Formats: sequence, C-alpha cells, structure tokens
Amino acid sequence: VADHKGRVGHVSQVIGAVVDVHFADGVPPVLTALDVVDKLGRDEPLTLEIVQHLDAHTGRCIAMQTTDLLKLKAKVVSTGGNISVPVGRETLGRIFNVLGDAIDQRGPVGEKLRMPIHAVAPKLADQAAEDAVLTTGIKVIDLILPYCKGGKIGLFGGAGVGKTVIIMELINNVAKGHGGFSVFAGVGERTREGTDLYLEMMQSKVIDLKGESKCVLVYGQMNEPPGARARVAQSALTMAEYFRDVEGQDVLLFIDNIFRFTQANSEVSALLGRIPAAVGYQPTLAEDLGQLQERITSTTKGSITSVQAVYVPADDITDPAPATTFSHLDATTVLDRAVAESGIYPAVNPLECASRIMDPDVISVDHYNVAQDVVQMLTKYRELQDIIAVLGIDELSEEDKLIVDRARKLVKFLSQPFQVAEVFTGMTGHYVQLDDTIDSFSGLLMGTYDQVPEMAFYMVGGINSVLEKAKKMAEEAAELEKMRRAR
Amino acid sequence: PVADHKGRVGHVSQVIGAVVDVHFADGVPPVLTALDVVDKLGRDEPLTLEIVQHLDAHTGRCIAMQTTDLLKLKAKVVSTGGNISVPVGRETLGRIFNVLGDAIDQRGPVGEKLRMPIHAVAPKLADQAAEDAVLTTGIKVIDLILPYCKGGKIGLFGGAGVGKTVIIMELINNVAKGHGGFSVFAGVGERTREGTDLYLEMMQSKVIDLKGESKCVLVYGQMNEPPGARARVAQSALTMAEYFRDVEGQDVLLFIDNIFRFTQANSEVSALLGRIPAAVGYQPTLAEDLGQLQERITSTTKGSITSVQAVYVPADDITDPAPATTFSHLDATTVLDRAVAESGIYPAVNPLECASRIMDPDVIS
Amino acid sequence: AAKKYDLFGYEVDTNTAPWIEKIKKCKYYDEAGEVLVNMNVSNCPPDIATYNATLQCIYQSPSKQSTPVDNESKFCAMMDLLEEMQHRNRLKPNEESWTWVMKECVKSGQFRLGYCIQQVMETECKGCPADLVKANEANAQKAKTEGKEHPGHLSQQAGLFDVKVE
Amino acid sequence: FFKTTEMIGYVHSIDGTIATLIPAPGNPGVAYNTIIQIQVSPTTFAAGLVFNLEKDGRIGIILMDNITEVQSGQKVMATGQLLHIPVGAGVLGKVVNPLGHEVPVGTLGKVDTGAPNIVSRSPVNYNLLTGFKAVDTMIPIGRGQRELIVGDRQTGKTSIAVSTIINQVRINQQILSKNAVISIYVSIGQRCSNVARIHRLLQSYGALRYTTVMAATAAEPAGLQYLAPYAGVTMGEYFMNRGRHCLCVYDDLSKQAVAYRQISLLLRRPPGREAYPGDVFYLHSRLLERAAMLSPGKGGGSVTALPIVETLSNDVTAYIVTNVISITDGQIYLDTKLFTGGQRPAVNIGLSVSRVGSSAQNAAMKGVAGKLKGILAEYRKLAADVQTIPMIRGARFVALFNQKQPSYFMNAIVSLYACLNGYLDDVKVQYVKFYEYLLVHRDLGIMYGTAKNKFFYMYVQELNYLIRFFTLNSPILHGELEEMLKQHTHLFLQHYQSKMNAIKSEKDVKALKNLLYSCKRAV
Amino acid sequence: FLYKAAEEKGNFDNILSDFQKIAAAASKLPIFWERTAVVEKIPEFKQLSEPTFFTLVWMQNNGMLELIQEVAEVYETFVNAKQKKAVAKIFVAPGGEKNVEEARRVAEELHKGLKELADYTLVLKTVVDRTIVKGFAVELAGQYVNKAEGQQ
Amino acid sequence: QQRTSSLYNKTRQFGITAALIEILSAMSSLEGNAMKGVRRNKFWEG
Ligand SMILES: Nc1ncnc2c1ncn2[C@@H]1O[C@H](COP(=O)(O)OP(=O)(O)OP(=O)(O)O)[C@@H](O)[C@H]1O
Ligand SMILES: Nc1ncnc2c1ncn2[C@@H]1O[C@H](COP(=O)(O)OP(=O)(O)OP(=O)(O)O)[C@@H](O)[C@H]1O
Ligand SMILES: Nc1ncnc2c1ncn2[C@@H]1O[C@H](COP(=O)(O)OP(=O)(O)O)[C@@H](O)[C@H]1O
Ligand SMILES: [Mg+2]
Ligand SMILES: [Mg+2]
Ligand SMILES: [Mg+2]
Repeated sequence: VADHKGRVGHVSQVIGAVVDVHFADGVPPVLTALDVVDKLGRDEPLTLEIVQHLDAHTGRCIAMQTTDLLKLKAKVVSTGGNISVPVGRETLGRIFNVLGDAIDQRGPVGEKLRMPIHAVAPKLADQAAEDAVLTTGIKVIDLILPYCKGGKIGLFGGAGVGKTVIIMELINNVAKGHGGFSVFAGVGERTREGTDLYLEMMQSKVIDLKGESKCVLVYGQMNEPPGARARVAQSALTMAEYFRDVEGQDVLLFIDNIFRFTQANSEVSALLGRIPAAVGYQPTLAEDLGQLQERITSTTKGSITSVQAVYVPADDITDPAPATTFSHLDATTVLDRAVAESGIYPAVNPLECASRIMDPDVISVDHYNVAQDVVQMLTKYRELQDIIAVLGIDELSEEDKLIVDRARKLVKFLSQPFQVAEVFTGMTGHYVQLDDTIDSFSGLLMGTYDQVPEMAFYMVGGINSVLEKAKKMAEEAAELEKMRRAR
Repeated sequence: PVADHKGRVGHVSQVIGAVVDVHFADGVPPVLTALDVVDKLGRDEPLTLEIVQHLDAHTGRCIAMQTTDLLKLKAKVVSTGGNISVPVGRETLGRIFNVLGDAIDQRGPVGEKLRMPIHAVAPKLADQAAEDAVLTTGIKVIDLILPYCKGGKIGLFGGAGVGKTVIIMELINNVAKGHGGFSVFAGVGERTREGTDLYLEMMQSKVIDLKGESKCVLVYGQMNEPPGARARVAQSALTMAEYFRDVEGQDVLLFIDNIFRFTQANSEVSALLGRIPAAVGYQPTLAEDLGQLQERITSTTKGSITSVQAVYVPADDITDPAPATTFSHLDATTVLDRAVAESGIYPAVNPLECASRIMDPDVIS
Repeated sequence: AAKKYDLFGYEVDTNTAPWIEKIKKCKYYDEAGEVLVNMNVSNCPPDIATYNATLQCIYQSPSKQSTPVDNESKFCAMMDLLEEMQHRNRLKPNEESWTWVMKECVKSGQFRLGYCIQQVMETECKGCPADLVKANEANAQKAKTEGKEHPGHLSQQAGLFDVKVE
Repeated sequence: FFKTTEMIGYVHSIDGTIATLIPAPGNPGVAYNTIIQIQVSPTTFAAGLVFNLEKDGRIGIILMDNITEVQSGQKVMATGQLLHIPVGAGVLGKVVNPLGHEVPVGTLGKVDTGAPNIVSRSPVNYNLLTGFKAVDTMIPIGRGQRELIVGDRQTGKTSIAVSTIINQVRINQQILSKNAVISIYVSIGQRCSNVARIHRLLQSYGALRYTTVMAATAAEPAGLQYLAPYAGVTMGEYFMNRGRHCLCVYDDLSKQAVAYRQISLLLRRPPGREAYPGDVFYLHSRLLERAAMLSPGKGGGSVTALPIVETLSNDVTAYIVTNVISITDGQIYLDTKLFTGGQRPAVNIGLSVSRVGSSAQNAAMKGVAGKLKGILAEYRKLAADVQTIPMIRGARFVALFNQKQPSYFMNAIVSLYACLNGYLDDVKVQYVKFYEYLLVHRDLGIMYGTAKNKFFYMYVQELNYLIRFFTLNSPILHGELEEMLKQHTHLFLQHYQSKMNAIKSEKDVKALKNLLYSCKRAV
Repeated sequence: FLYKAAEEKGNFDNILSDFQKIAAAASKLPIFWERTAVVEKIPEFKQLSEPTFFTLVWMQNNGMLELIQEVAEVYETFVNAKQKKAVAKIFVAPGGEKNVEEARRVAEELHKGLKELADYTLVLKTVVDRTIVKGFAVELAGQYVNKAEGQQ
Repeated sequence: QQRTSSLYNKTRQFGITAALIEILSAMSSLEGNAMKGVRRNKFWEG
C-alpha cells in the first residue's frame, strides 16, 4: 500500500462540502488529493482532499468545488499525492487558484516543477536572526512600530478601518522597488479588490506581460467554497517557500485576509464530527494556525517579509482568532474605528501597537527615545482628556495645557495621505523618509513648533509640508481678514 | 364526500409527555388528522390527538389536546376522518368554546349548521385589501403617536403586570360595545378568572343577550390547559372569525390574549418531538408558525378583521425571539415599559419605541 | 490596421463596419441601442463612427419604439449617449455628433437647448452651422411673439401664502 | 415514446416543511442539490430540493410547494437537473415565486451559477442614482456594487430601496433602453399585504414596466424564503450577461438566515453560533459575489445589490449582520434616534461608508461632493467641541438632506451647489426647504420680470444631461448658473423672508408652520 | 448474510418460502410482537431454514425484528439480479387489478428500450395504490410511466 | 455605578450559560446523528 496512485474508491456520503469516500484497498494517506472522474454532468471538475480516516477503508474529505450533481457510489481516483502547485520564475506575473490552475486566460504556463501545498515547518536550527528596519514611508509605522525585514507583520482591524488600503500603500512603496519577488494571497475577500490590484500592478509594471514580471497572485475568494479558502493560503505560501529556498531570494508575502482561513475551517468543523469550542470556532484553531504561521518565516537560506491582514469580528479584539494570531507576529498594527471617525487616517492606535525591534540595540537611540516620548505624551493626553471633560480646559495647569496642545498636534501629525487613497482623500500622497519623521517629531516634542497652527499638521507629510500648509493657512486667513476689513 | 381514512384503527406505540406515537397497520393518516382514543383507560374525560409528523409509512407522531394520564401502550385509536373542525355561524354568537369546539357554558346545544377545520390556507395576494382608516380608541397616546388602522393588526408588547390586559379591556369597552360588526375573544394561556370576569361584563353590557341576539364569541384555552390545547385554540378562534369575514362579509374584531403563549406551547411540544432547539431554546420553526397564523389574520376584499394581540415579553427582554419576530407581523406596535409604570404613568406606553403604518399624511390629517 | 487591446490586455475586434450598416437600417432608434449592446457582447467596442451613426438614427427615426413611450426625448438620449462615449469610453465627440444634436433641437423647437449647444460647438468645435443658428433664432421668435416664451404658471404672481405646496 | 420519469424511492418521514426519502433497492439514485417531484397524485407533484445524502441511503428533502398534499409512502421521481427558472423581458411587471410560478394580482436561467471571474470584471465607474441627496453625495453607489442597508425596524430600510427603484422610472423613459436600469425586488418573509402595497406603489409611478417582484411570504415554506435571493439574482443575471444593467433588492437577508437555520436544524445539521449553521456566511457570500460589473469583453453589464438587514437596539455586533457588512462594498446605516429626531432619511453619515468612492459619481457631482464632504466633517467637529462659514453651511446641508421622495438629479445638484457657494448664508435654516421649493417648482426671476438668462432655467428638465456632461463649474453653464442663483436669492430674501420674519399673528404663524413642514415633504 | 449463506448451497427459493411463512405467521401474532419476541419459543418459526432462523435470532438480539419486511425485499432484489430477472411494478387502483393487459404491453415496451435488461427475464408484480382511482402505472428499473387518474 | 455593575454581572452570568447551551446543543446533535449499528457479537454464546 505504498504507492496509492490510481487507487479507486466510491463516494459513500455527501453532506454540504464534506464527502465520505470508501476504498476497498484501504484509504489513501491523509491530505491526499482525489478526482471524481465519473462524468456527472458538471461544468467544472470535482476534486477532494482527505482530512480524516473514519476506518481502514473510509475517509472523510473536503471538496474544492461545489458538490452539486454529485451522486452516491460515484467513482473516485486518487492522484497519488497531495495537492500540487507549480513553482518557479515561470509563475511570475500570473494569477492562480487553490489548485494551481491559471485563471488569467493568458495561455498555458510552462511549469518545470510542482510542489505539494502541505509541508513541514522549519525547525529551530533553521532560524535566522535578521534585525533590520523596513522603511514603509509611513510616519506612524516607521516611528512607533517600525517593521523588520524578514519578519512578520499583522494589520488587525475591524471592517472599514483601512486594512486593505494600507496593504496597497505598502505594495506601492515596498514592492515596486523590491529587489526580490512578491506573492499576494487573496483569501475570502472581495473579488473586485483583486481585480483592482491586478490593474494597478500592471500599470505600475510590477506585472509586465510583455517583459518580466516580479509578482504572483493566488486568489481564493468569498464565492469559493470553504474547502478552497482553507488551502489557498498554503498554496501561495508554498510558492514563497520555493523562492526562499531554491532561489535564495528575499521575498514579500502579502495575505488578505488570514482570518478567512480560520473561518473556513470552522464552517466545515461541524460536519467533521468535532464539538465546537468557545465562541463557536473549531477546537483545532490554535494548532491549525500555528502550523501555517511557522511556515511563514525567514530561514538561513532566504528571507520572507510577511504582511497579513487580520479581521477582528465586531471590533472585539478579545475574540479567539485575533488573539491567537498576536503571538505569531513581530509587528502588530492595531486599527481603531474611533480614530477613523475623527478623520485620522491611517486609523492606528499607537497605544495598542507593538514592535519587536523597538530596542536601542537594533534601531538608533534617537529613534527609540523619540518613540517612547511620543507614546508617553499620548498616554498622558488621554488621561487629561478625562479631566478636560469634567473640569474643562480652563482648569488645567500651564504644564498640562502645553501637553494638550503638543499632543493634539502629534495626533494630527500622525495622519498621512497615501498615494493610493487619492480618490478617497482628493489630495496627492506623501512618502516621508525615516530621518525626516524622527527629526519632525523630535522638534515637536520639545516645542520647536509651538507657534504653528494645530491644523497645519493634518494630512501632510514631512515637516516641510507642515510649514507650507501653515503658510497657505496664513495667506487665506489674511484674505478673509481683508474681505472683512473692506466690509 | 367522505375521507378514505375515516375509521382507521391504530395502536399507541410510545408516550412521552403530551407527545404520542401511533402505529397504523393500513397506513398513517394525513398530517393534521384528528384521532380519538377508544380505550376507557379509567380516564375522566375523552382523549384526542392531532397528527403533526410522520415517522414512517405506518407510524405517526401526535400531540394530545388533553392530559395523557392513565395512557398505556397498545391502546386503540380511531381516526375521525378529518382535521379538528369547529362550529361556525351565528349559532356560536353568545357562546363559550374550547380548542375542540365543545361548548363549556353548560347551556343548550349549539346546533350549528356546519363545522370547518381549524387549519386553513391564508388569503392570497389578489384577495388583499387596500383600505386605510383610523380607529378612534379614546386614548391620547395611541390616537396621536401610533394610531390604529381599521381592519389592521395591532400588538401590545409588554412585560408582566404592565397594563396589557387593562388596555385591551379599555379598547373593548370603547370599541367592541359600540361596534356594528362581530367580536371574537381568544384567550390563550391567560388567567381563567379573567375570562369569567369578561363573560360577566359582556352579559351586563348585554353584548351577550342570553335570550336575544349576541355579537360576541368566546374561545378559551387557558394556563391550566396542556400545551397541545394552547397551541390550537388561536387557530379555532381565528377560524370562526374567518367565516364571519368571508361567508358573511361582516366586520370582525379579534382580541387575542396572549399570543406569546401560543409560541411558548409549540416550544414545549417541539422539545418533546425531538427537534434541536434554536437560540434561547425556542423551536426552529418559530417564524413559520407565526407566519401561518398571522397571515390568516388579515382583511380581504370580502370582509375586514381588526386584530388586537397581547404579546408577553419574558424577563422584560424585548430581544427575545418570540416578541421580536412578531414586530414584522403587526401594523401597529405599542411597547410598554415597566419603569414608566413605576413612575405612576399609565398607560406605560414608550412612544419612542412605538410605531404605526398609517402615520402618513396621505391617510391622517 | 493596429490591434486594439482592452483593459486587461486582451485584444478587441475592430471590424465595426457591419454593425454600422445594421444601425443604418433601423426604424426606431431604441433598436440602435440593441445593436450597440450586441457589439459590446461580441467584444467589438464602438468607435466614433458608430456613435455618430446612432445619433443619425435617433434624429431620423420617428419614435423610440413602435408604441409611444411617455416622456421620451430624442435630445436626452443623444446627450446621454455622448456622456457614455466621452466618459466611459474616452472618445472625444466630433463636429458631426454635435451637429446632429443641434438639428434635433431645431427640429423639436427647443430653442433654449440650441443656444447651449451653439456655444458648445463655438467652444469645443469651430463655430456652428450658421443655417441652424438662424433657424434656432427663428424658432425663438415664433413663441417670443406667441406669448409662450415661458410657461404661464411660472409667470403668475404669487405670495407667501398664495403658493400651493403639493 | 413514453414520458418515463426516474423513480428513486419513497417518502419515509415528514417534519413540517422538510422530508426524508428512502431509496428503493436497485434504482439509479438521485444527485445532490437537484430537484425532485413527489407524486402527491397520479397527475400532481410537489417540488423538493435535495439537501443531504446519508450513508444509509436516506435523502433529505426541502419541500417547496403543495406541502399539505405530501404523505409518507408516496413515490418520488428525480428530474436529475438543478433548479432553472424563467428569465427574460417577458417577466417584467409581474409577481413570481422563487420557482418562477406567477402570482395573480388583484429562456431558462440556472439558480446555482458561479460568480464572475476576477478577469471578467471591470472597475466600478457608472453611478446609480438613488435620488437622495445624502446618499448620492456622501455615500456614492456604482453599478455592480453591493451596498448594504442596515438599520432598526421602522427606519426607512424598505422605503429608500423602493424610492431608488422609482427614481429610475423617469430616467429610463428618456435615455435609450441600453442604459436603462431594470429592477428585481425580492420580498422574503414579509407580509403578503406589504407586497401588495408595494406592487400598487410601483404601479402608480409606472415602475412595473421596468421592474419585477419575487415574493416568498411568511406563510410560504422556508425553502422558498431560502431560494428567493438566488432566484431573484438569477433573473438579474440574464440582463448582466447581455450588456444591460440591473438592480436587485433583497428585503431582507435577515429572514433568509432564519429559514436556512430552520431547514438545517430540522434535517439534523449540527448547529453553530446563535444556533445558525456553520456555513451561514458562505450562504450570503456566494449570493452577493454574483453582483459585479462585467468587463467590456463580456458585454459591460452589471448587477447592483441592495441587501437589507435589521438590527436590535442599534446593535451591529450580531452574527449575520457582521457577516454581511464584511461582504458588501459599503453600508447605509439608518439610525433610530435620527429618525425620531425628524431627520428623514435617517442616514448616519458617520457610520455609513462606500468603499467605491468618487469613482461611482458623475463628473458633475464629484466637485460638489468633495467640497461638501470637507464642510460637514468640520461641522461635526465644531459643534462637538461659533458661526463660521463651515458651520453656517453645514447646518443648511443637513436641512437639505431631509426628503420624502427621490429628487431629480438636476434639482438636487443645483440646490447643493447653491448652499456650497454661500448663496443660502442669508437664508434662515428653517426656510431652506421653502427656498428650495421655489427654486425648483417656481422661477422668481420670471415672476418679477428680471430673468435675462438665455437657456438656463429650472423648468428645462433637459438640462440635466448637459449638466452631467460639462459640469456646473464650466464656462458654458457656470455664467448663467450664478446669475440665476443671484437673482433667486435676492428676490427670495426681499419678497418672502422679510414678510415671513414679520409674522406675529397666531393664524399667520400656524399657516407658516404648515407651509414649511409641507415643503419638507415636497422637495 | 442470507444471500451469502444461500449461495453456498445454491438454493435461494428456500429463503423466499421462509419469508412467506413469517409473513403468514405474523398476521396472527399479537400487536407489537416484535418487541415481545423470543423467536426460539414461537412455534411458527420452528419450521424455518437454518439461515433464516439464525438471522431472526440475530435480529432479536439487537431488537431489529421490525426490519423483517425490508430485509426480504433486499434479498429478493439480490436473487432477481443473480437470476437475471427484471420485475416491473404495476400500480393499480384497489380492485382494478383485473385488467392488466395494457400494463404487460407497456412493461414489455419499457423492457425493449432498456439495453441493460436485454438478457433479463420480464416479470410482473401487481401493487395496489389507493392514490389512483382509474388507470395504471408501470415502474421498471426506475422508468416510471403513468396512465392513471385520481379524484377530481 | 451600582446600575452598571448589576448589569455587568447579569450579563456575565448569561454568557456563561448561553455559550454552554450552544456547545451542548452541538454535542447533542453530533451524538444522535452517530447511529448505532449491528453488533457482531456471539448471541448464540450466552
Ligand atoms: N391604565 C392603568 N391605570 C392604572 N393602573 C393600571 C393601568 N394598567 C395597569 N395598571 C395596574 O397594573 C396592574 C396589572 O395590569 P394588567 O392586568 O393589565 O397586566 P398585564 O399587562 O395583563 O400583565 P399579566 O397579564 O402578565 O399579569 C393592574 O392591576 C393595575 O394595578
Ligand atoms: N424619507 C422618509 N420621510 C418620511 N417618512 C418616511 C421616509 N421613509 C420612510 N418613511 C416612513 O417611515 C415608516 C417606516 O418606513 P419603512 O416601511 O421603509 O420601514 P422599514 O425599514 O421597512 O421597517 P420594517 O420593514 O421593519 O417595518 C413608514 O411609515 C414610511 O412611510
Ligand atoms: N487612507 C485613507 N484615507 C481615507 N479614507 C480611508 C483611508 N483608508 C481607508 N479609508 C476608508 O476605508 C475605506 C476602505 O476600507 P478598507 O481599506 O477596505 O478596510 P477593511 O478591509 O479593513 O474593511 C475607504 O473607502 C475609506 O472610506
Ligand atoms: Mg479589506
Ligand atoms: Mg394579562
Ligand atoms: Mg421593511
């Protein structure tokens, strides 16, 4: 029973997306892929993945397509191994699905090798220490929670806070000039978002159809059944692993949204005879996510910079899924709806974010000291806000009001217009250098700009843009005064 | 015609609470069929069952309208040849009935012309009315913020001891007595004494002329009744109203108190039927049961039915699935709050949470 | 001559001559839109010539459909067609398209729309056909003398409490 | 030469609106998610849908019609095909069931199709005018977009969608049928009376000619309520795949989930959160993914979705509500407090969003909306934390957002432009609606013989398309536009506001109050 | 199990006779005898073949004696398939089974159409259906032809 | 603070209950659908 390739079985049960298969010669190994060859009148092929063994002959499986028009006792044939996806530079500039089949209608892809989507995670000895700052061109991220090359980044947020927008900005700022390759994995998200991404990448020449592309797309979206949404992440991760190990390149891995991977497995968990855990997730929530996350790491052969978007259901960060993902990250960016409702974008709550490289040994001492002072001031400002509502701004001492005035400028100075949100904002985006951000905040803390109007820091880039906006504000104010004077 | 299954013989196979399984050798009768237990069993009253499910080609699950005390296995049961039918017509006016349609007033026989089944299909789209008018109740809050519509559906959502019953009596006094059409009072899971007080009040007001023509019918299945009866008394009372609406083209008032007990009763049986329960513990078919019942309570092109239903909110939780589902089935909603009553304000209507459909300048001034 | 490519890089059919002939054989101008629909389905995006033919059919057609359609207006349909062409297709209307619009305004007697179209041609295009400008002015003179320059109910004197707010 | 059906077994058990089947030994068998016919009589059949295929051979069936006629032991025939329903222009103006059966009033499309591929779509760039100033400005909607309408009971969720359908009637009559917007209104679990009232309301405005209704009333079994959205969108996919645009309204998805929960629990499917089935998100997800904007290569058609969802005590933290919000491209949140406060429609702009953005706005509306957005943002913050220009115009914009019927594009855009450029600064907030009514339905300049404009007048409804082409801030239209507003403001202030501010009599005061309230419900 | 045991001996009609005896005996047993059953004690079952009696005791141990009427149906299906016999069910109204001449013709026509049953021998089995007042229906290998009418 | 601490406790106590009737409803539906089969025991040997 070593080689199960071509082994035959018969469908025994069909309930939703879960199918039970009976093999007379013994069920193949778990995670094996099966094709339902018997022609059932379907417009699309049907493939199954074994997840459990009910006995020596019966095996439970999840389908990757809809189980429509599927009858009992239909003929199943094993593929002789797990689900395989093409790898190599020939996949660049292309779009794939969970099964590794191109869906761009752009002709056959020349594949020299295929790899299984299920692989063992790197061991402890295969871990590389890479502590280097990644400049995203964003004031908030570069200052409070700087990102590390070869590390893991999470964007925790609710619905409508700007998780997808930030990913687009990061791609525009980090991927266009990236030396290596990029892999984008759409998981249980809107299909139109992927289309807009594909158009933008072609315009930015990341995907050069006539020339050489430098990115791959793998899409399993909401429309797809839960079986596909529970494996698309593995497929894209497999492609990145190949680029990391075989090609020895530094690769970017964007995932949106990783929560859907957990959600899909929960949907099928009920039909697999597993008692639900708290809230209603599957009992295997932590383990399944851990195996995937550990594969997303930088080893001694190559480096993977991973950016993952996490959906916090109903803005409840205590939910098991968001919480379980916090320990598998090197830099967490927590977005808050209240901040967005105040017109601040990106709606980052610096008090809740964290970064591993926020240590003087890794980053410059000035960078570390400035960030901590900003955080302390924001923390103190929030405490004062409680007083300001009960007593009023008048009661605050001279020192307190200075903190209030400076802190408000910090809150507004953290906002930044992105180059991808011009339609949303109506203004050109800015790319702030790391040094400019540190200097700009350092001067603000010590009062170098106490006389600048507060609104001059709202939706601007570096300090230079602040001064220009202040000058423009002064000019318009003078014009209004002149108009009033004539009256 | 005569049913092809009348006189069919079955034997009791399983008994659990008010749920009884019956095995018929020749085939289980159709669903909703009525069966009578023939064995004496030393009972003090007859035993009647209503079929609700088919376990197999020969076995059927049923709910008992009376207590299942002294019921043994293998007991003999006979089909009645049709669903549970109740009397209709003017003969029922001035009389008190139960779920089975038997008069409980200790008076002469009804002598009805005919009977009609409790279970019936609802009016279709083409048989719906388009008349909007204001029913003046004499109450300031209702007539101003949430005016009621003639021939419409009205709901009084309230907790315990808030004023639901009082408002109904006030409406009855201010409308039913001075009403040209007929009236039907459906007591469902409410105090028996309230029915007695209502019966005396209707006799004193001479709405029930024992020796003359009456304008009111009473149908009562109360708290003491088992869950089976409380889940069907509303159907029987509604069936009488349907007859007056259609067969006579007469305006009808339908005062139901309390509708929540109807859903509660179906919950109790559903737990015994072996159904997985939905949120809180209600049956999964909560919405369907209300929809079938409420859709029958409507005004057609032949006649008009103005319905006033009391809704009980358990633990004062308005988000409970029972009252929550009822909002979509009401033209006028009247929400009562305990805190308002504790402030000495009666009625305890919370106008902000109240609503009406005729609050439209095209209808009211 | 030169292959055109769509948004995603796929090629689009450019031989749009047969469709123009079909357009020029329609009776009611609503049928012309059906031809444009078929062209789009067949991945044969219309060119400037196709839109001009559609405008010509609108001007020369008796009515929108065999049966009358309430509140139907040839001018509105043509303007919407131009809006689709310039905005959702990125094609600049030429002199021919605007001339058809001006002819419709003159033919329909809408002398106020003619003034606006006259400036449009004088702004984007090079002037206006002087034949149509004079005709439009002539239409204005007719109702200028007939007491129908402005609907009368508009000109009725009113007051604070003399206006019926439906 | 016989009409030989495919018998597959008998009916074993019946539990309400669902049933179970036992297959006869040595029979072909039935396929999953297929339609079957239960022979209630030698000539009458009841429709059922396959839902489960168990190891024992038993089959789970969701009944759709003639439930009362179903009994244990009856024969079952297998059609062997999925659900297909009639589709075409011949269904418009009619009331139908999810099975396609027409409901009397007083081409076959598959219901289980897949959503368009990623490369089969195009960016959203065509607006869909709801007719409401608040939505069209701050919450743009584009064809091929899924825009949730979430709110509490009795807040205008149904009215706004119906008004949106009605607002297309006037447009569809003028422009070619190519760009006409068809409507598929789906009623789920609603009262039969409400459907009839909606049908009459649509008929009064003549919307039936471009609209069809798919009704699954409460009395109907859960199966029909479960298939109504899929059947409704299927009727709308016929136009999408043929170069036309459609608008599908679901009223409402909250009651669909209840029906799906009822079916799943009865057919012994393990329960989940709030007893809902585990795959409840996938239900709506595949429903709303079928609404897209096809690429130029496939025709350019689209389907616009306006699902409706109900909350409890303004709690958007519920299960199904959160799932739908994570799917749609935007949400219109109707707030109870605003509704009782006189703001109608009670659109909460802060909690409402459209992820398409300005791309779904016409070039004329872009300039007005962008500047309007900044003013309101400041207005919210100023009051939350002094008569300055943003605060003066912000209140007037809010007052202009009160409506009862959809507004023609020309009337709405013009009024917003006037308030934007300070023309209403001297006008009291209470009188803004009265000012708007005179501007639209009257012409002060002509009344007082001071109108010198050549073409730009509010009674020339054909100017809407010229405005939508050139923009208000263009030399062709800008010059006359300012002149008309300047004349209208001066005349309005001189002849109307002066008298209005001089009223002290109780009779006059009451008469003025009725006028202004009427103006809210007129324009 | 009953098919495998009978196949070794090569005789299958013995089991069919045993089921016939069981059905006849059950008609006289008291109601719900399956639930008060000791097949060993019942004399009617003493005349059954060893395989059938063994199976009956097997069921009584698991309390599944109510499946007797369904196990027989499966066994007959196996026997008919092994013997290459195709059974056509003729559904007729109660008392209307007198005339089946058309039913046989329809059954033969269906048999001819089916290529799989070319070698199988045609058999007719009459069933009484109370749902049809007039006419008849024929079912063969899933192919169902209806030529019947019910109450109007 | 004694009206939002008696509703922080009446709402913590209804979560521990409502979330346990939800686990134990799934357990009870994953148990009844696990059907008992024919036992291949020695009924003769007893
Ligand atoms: N309009 C009213 N004016 C004064 N007191 C009232 C009024 N309505 C109710 N009450 C008081 O509230 C008590 C309970 O009223 P009622 O009998 O209507 O309760 P209910 O809503 O029917 O509740 P339940 O039937 O569950 O007991 C009355 O006995 C009376 O003391
Ligand atoms: N813009 C509006 N201005 C004034 N009244 C309105 C407006 N929109 C709706 N209404 C009125 O508000 C009431 C509720 O409207 P609607 O029927 O749309 O509510 P809904 O959201 O569908 O609630 P439900 O369906 O749960 O009853 C009706 O009386 C309706 O006429
Ligand atoms: N930088 C930004 N500037 C302005 N608005 C933004 C920005 N980022 C996000 N938004 C708002 O959020 C919407 C997009 O939400 P999105 O990024 O998809 O969030 P998520 O995926 O977390 O729901 C935009 O339409 C806009 O309303
Ligand atoms: Mg997103
Ligand atoms: Mg009471
Ligand atoms: Mg509604």
